[PDB]
Amino acid sequence: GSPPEADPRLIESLSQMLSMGFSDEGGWLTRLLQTKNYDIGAALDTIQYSKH
Repeated sequence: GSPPEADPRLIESLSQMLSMGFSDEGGWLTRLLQTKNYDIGAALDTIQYSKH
């Protein structure tokens, strides 16, 4: 399926989480994504925007 090696999700949702200029404020990304259908939409809110 979708392996952590540049897969749609990781190349779409993860990459953007990386190449955007941010990452994981700890070690939740690996989780957030998953719990967010591999989405940055909410991934960001936690990386540096959890107050909007």
